[PDB]
Amino acid sequence: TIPKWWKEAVFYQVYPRSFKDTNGDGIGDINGIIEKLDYLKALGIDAIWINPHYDSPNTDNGYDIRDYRKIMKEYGTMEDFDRLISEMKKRNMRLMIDVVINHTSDQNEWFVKSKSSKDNPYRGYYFWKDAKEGQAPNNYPSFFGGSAWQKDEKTNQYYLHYFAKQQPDLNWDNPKVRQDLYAMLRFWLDKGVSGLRFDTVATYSKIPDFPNLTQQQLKNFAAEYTKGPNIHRYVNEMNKEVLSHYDIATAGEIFGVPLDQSIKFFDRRRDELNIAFTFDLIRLDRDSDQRWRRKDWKLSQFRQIIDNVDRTAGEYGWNAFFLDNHDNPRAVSHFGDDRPQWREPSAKALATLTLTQRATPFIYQGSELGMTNYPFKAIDEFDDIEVKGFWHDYVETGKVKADEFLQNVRLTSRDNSRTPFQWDGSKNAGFTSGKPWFKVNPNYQEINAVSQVTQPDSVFNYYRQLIKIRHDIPALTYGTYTDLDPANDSVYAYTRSLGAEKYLVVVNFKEQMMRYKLPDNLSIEKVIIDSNSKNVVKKNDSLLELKPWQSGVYKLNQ
Repeated sequence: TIPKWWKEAVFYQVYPRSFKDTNGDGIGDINGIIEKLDYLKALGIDAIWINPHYDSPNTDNGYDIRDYRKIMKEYGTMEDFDRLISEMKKRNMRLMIDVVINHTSDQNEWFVKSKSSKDNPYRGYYFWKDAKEGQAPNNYPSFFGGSAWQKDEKTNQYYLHYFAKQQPDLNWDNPKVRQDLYAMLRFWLDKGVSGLRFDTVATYSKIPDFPNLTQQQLKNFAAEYTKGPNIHRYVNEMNKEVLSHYDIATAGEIFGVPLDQSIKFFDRRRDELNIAFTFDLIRLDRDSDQRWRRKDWKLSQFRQIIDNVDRTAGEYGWNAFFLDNHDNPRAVSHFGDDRPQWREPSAKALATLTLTQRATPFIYQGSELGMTNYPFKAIDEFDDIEVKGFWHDYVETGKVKADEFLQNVRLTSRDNSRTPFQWDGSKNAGFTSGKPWFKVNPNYQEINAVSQVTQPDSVFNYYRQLIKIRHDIPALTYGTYTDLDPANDSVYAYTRSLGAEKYLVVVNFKEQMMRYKLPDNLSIEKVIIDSNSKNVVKKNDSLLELKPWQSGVYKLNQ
């Protein structure tokens, strides 16, 4: 085990668009982030990861980049960006930015030139192909709807886009492309950014000759897209030519990658990436074919995935741990219980799990307040292009009924985590003086930052306490992870141990009071923290009485 600031750091993810608006146009901006750095510092955050801040038409809210060297108009200036880095440095905070290089906006200069003629120098920066019998080159489907091939009538060829048609994929097989991307990365790294989070990092390498996908592959095509024969050669090349020249932390969003193949991206000996962002846990209850649909799950399934993810990282890799982010529903709604009676306690329980895993924890803006999913009714209330893609492919084709579709996307939509951060009880929760780009959840009157910061028993302050505890206990970062019983669907319990120091974490996922006898003659030395109190725990206790959703951390004897 080697110590790294990024293994011990508590990260906080900021979705600029919905964090804090400072000029009344309804859109979060960089000055808003700077304005809240003291709030985050009080919380105890060590580093901030911000979603795409580059010039973009926003077909995919920042993930379709028109100019990699320019700040998105709505977010501010290069000046604001440099100030953010500086104000953060002052507070001993490190900044991580989002690197979106699997594709670019179709308004990106390289693509504008690329589509102009078959002989343009930049034609090879993307993937162009002739029709096949007047049809698309092959049967590749797009994550965002319809075919992954878009016809261009000027040149009579189709271009590839795994995501939106406004997001053409870059030709990593072209050396000039890699070199230009490396140059772009150095531009941002030389400004002092401390980390890079790579968006869909495992799809850079395409399949030679683009052969059709089998009928079966069509039901799980992301898995086929991550089989590029040169993905690791490329990630490692990027490490040698760029990454290795700076003291930074790199996270890889390995979308589509099976857990067994994940280690090749993060084994420290391979010189590729540092922190793994896996989907196994966060989308454990998601259908792999109809990717918008959810199904029931049990704690035993949840904890069994955590154990597999932990063992796969093992000795040479490293994991990030999070239960929500901008591409998923809210943690308290998804993994806890967001009803009025259980929201705060279940929220605190997820907080406990999050800050005590053998991994870098990532907290998503607003989840430290227990923000919940938004009550979307009609299909036109969603903003997400992904949602619209699913709606077209599944509802407008008559494959699935609108009501059943909506029942599911209300539970799985990325938009659930994109409603404006709830700062206070004023109009629009204090997010903006204008009109929010996306509607604010009505529950902000009950759930807001100003209210919780001064309340010692608040969700915000529970996170603050847990972040302090993790900072104070090496075992909680580096301690080995052991699940006391992977088949238990009621009480989640595990130990974290480093040398002679051993700690226990427990969460009663049940709505009923539970008595839990510890195994292996384990006994309690002292309570580190617990959501309860009045639930007296004494030295040498080996039986815990847990109230519904109760949770806690204890130091064990020996």
